Amino acid sequence: RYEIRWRVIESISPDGHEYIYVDPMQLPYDSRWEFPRDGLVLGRVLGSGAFGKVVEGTAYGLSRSQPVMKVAVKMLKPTARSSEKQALMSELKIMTHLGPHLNIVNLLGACTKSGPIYIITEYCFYGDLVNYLHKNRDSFLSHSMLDSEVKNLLSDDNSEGLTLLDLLSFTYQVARGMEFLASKNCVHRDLAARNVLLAQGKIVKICDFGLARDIMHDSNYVSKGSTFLPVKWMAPESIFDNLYTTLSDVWSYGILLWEIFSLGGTPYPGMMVDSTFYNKIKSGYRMAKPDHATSEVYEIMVKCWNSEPEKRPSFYHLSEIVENLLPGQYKKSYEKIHLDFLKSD
Repeated sequence: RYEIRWRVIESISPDGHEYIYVDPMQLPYDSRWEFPRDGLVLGRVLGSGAFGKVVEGTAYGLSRSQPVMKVAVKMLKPTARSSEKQALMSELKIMTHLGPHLNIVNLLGACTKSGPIYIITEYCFYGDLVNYLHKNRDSFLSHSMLDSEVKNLLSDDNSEGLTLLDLLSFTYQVARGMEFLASKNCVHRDLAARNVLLAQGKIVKICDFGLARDIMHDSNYVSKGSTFLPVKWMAPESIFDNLYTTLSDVWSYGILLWEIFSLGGTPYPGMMVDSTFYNKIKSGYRMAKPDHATSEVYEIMVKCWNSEPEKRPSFYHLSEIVENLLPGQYKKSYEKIHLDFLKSD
């Protein structure tokens, strides 16, 4: 029972109370992704889950830009239920269908022929945002101008105490990653700081890292109908009407920003998901401003949490809003890094 959460919308009825998602099994596997298994050496486990694991690795000759390249490798357990094996190929097909973006964990290649299915993806040095914000909590100082040279350092591996600028950078980058997925009509459905990784250069990449987690040991998921749901991140219409769209992704984005600007805090602190939680959300309960959010940032969270989905801002517009909260130089740096990424290989 392992499947990627992400869905791509193929059509909507004219009303439209009916979404049709692509069946990923119906998509093609471009065999040009295939990479020789002997070009790949596996190393330390990054995370292990109920159905498989993600492992650190080195790929030789996979990339022209980096002939010796650190990667992350997604794989199933040997027990390998067959439907699961298809699920993994489906994830592969979806990633090929979406194409690449700076701010997602990108597909780099696959081993699908003789042996267990491997998906080869970008490796993210700093791991997920939750743990990263935790580890750097004590070092956080608040203090936003290009002249300082603080702005130049942000999108680099240089070492300094965590700052509001960093938090805004993470915010901007998740918005650009989600603007990309939204432009492909891809609905994430599990957007949360745990599904945001941080890579070399402090580049945030959105992913689904569920394969590396045991859902049954994860308190952030609540059982429903034989499934477990990230309830504290879910829009009301997903909770009550089972409706998942880009607009419910925007709701999750607001929850994610709360995670960010509370330095890795758990949403709805001290509030367990139970009958009185659902009633409160339904009745319009929203979180108060986290300690390190500016007023402009909390205003963004509040907008994402509109009870009326169509009144929530688009990820394109969120990107613009956050861009104006950042120094002009930062957008300049991002553009250069965007271009370098696209030129890679």
